[PDB]
Amino acid sequence: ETVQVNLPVSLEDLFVGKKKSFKIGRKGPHGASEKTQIDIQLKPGWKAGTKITYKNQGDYNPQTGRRKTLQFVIQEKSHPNFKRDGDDLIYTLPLSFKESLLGFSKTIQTIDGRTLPLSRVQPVQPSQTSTYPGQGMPTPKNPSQRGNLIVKYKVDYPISLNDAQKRAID
Amino acid sequence: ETVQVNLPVSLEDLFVGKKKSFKIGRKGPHGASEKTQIDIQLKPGWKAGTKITYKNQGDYNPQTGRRKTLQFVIQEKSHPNFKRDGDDLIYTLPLSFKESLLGFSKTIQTIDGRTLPLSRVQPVQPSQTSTYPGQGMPTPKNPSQRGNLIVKYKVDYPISLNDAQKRAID
Repeated sequence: ETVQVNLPVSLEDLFVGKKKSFKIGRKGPHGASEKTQIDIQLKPGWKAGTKITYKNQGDYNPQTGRRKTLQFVIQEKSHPNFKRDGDDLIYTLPLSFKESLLGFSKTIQTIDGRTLPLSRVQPVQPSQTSTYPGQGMPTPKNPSQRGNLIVKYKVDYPISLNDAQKRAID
Repeated sequence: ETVQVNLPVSLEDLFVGKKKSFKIGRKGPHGASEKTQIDIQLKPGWKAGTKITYKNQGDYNPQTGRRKTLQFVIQEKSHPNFKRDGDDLIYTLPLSFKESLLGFSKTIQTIDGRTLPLSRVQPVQPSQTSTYPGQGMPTPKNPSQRGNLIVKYKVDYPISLNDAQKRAID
């Protein structure tokens, strides 16, 4: 029997191939409650659903002095900015009605640590997506290669254009 | 129709004329989602806004088996130290109240890889700029030639000169 444990990690962790270390409870011999240490070396670009089984290290008993195997399944914690899709990251930029039409100068924190400025002088199509090649997650195969970054905009609209407001528009 | 994609690169990349390689998504034939590989050979000294169109390689359809052309526009990622202005690099040196007046011995990492020591024995005018010819970006025309380097200083001031402090000054 295998035991599947969900392993919550951050996009930051598997972007750099971070190392996870924690303890898990397991039923030991002679009615005991033990806690085994586990260290998982995440590889840059690792995805959700990827497994890492640790043979015999769980509960105790195939009617013979042994333990169930543990199988960790990488799950990625929600990121306040980035949503992951394969090799790349999708980010939603909150624009204001004004800058959605006039243009904007924004600077956001990428996934590696550097900062990427998002600039635009032309009106932005609310349902439009802009793509920044190479700013996504590293590709598991060749971590040297990164997916892209997709930016979406959440153009905030005026709830009640007052009087004066309710005019110019036309 | 042309598709303009912002290509984020580093000052380090276009200083050496680095090679960029990545994949971009494109709608293929028969309702398909493809990803085309692109390799761009940046020339030393390349600037922001410079384009590199790849004829027919994007989405699919001038109502006839063809693809939209892709146009990459070089954008330069923000550098933690250098700000670029034409052919040269502007760098801000954090000085301390003491060294802003007394003098300093600093060593910073240039854009090529070598190290340039910044030294001074005299008080530094807070709004002053020092110029180091040839330490900027290579000139696209003759990469052998480099722009200059401008150093600015961010002289940190004492927030509350305590008692004793609040005296000597005068």
